[PDB]
Amino acid sequence: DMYIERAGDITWEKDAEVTGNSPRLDVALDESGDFSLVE
Amino acid sequence: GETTDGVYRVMTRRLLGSTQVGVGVMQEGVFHTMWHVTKGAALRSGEGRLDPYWGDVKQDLVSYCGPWKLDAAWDGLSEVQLLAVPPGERAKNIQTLPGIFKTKDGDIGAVALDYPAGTSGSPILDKCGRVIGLYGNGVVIKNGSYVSAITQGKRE
Ligand SMILES: Cc1nc([C@H]2CCCNC2)[nH]c1C(=O)Nc1ccccn1
Repeated sequence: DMYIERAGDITWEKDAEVTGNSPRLDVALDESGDFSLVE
Repeated sequence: GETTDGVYRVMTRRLLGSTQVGVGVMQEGVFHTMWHVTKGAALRSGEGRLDPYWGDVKQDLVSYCGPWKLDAAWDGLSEVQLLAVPPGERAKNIQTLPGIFKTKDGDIGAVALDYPAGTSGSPILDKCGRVIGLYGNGVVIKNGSYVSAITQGKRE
């Protein structure tokens, strides 16, 4: 049986850890909600 | 029950100890999360009960107590913040510039951050702190890393 616990506020935080790239990927979305790489 | 606006952990006492299965957003009296996290099942908030109201497996979304309330969208140019809520760890903002998922039905923003499976449902925010979508439904690229879509629902 599932339950919820508050983890904090939704706020934009200045000076946060900036990381991660921005790829342009070719994908397909199936009926079950699964994304996949189209090549 | 606790209906305070904010980010929440979705926990289960079914497996060994308490295990975090996902994350969700409370806004305007509605709980927003990903379908694969709860599989439509009812939630407990202290002693209060949250019952599902809307859901869709293809979109991989589900709302509780009311219709989907989140309607902000990524502008296509600005950096965004993933408010990652990882299992057993504190909520942590991480700024990234999203990529693009090119599909036959249109383009979708995508955040290239790698976090445990229990982080599914963590909100992605714009400069004013508005939720532009949820992190948790994506794909694994060539180098084994994880790239999630910026999944946003429709507001009626
Ligand atoms: C358990 C699981 N199940 C799905 C599926 C949801 C519906 C169809 N499409 C994939 N993603 C996952 C997952 O592990 N997501 C995730 C989210 C953040 C970080 C790492 N993994």
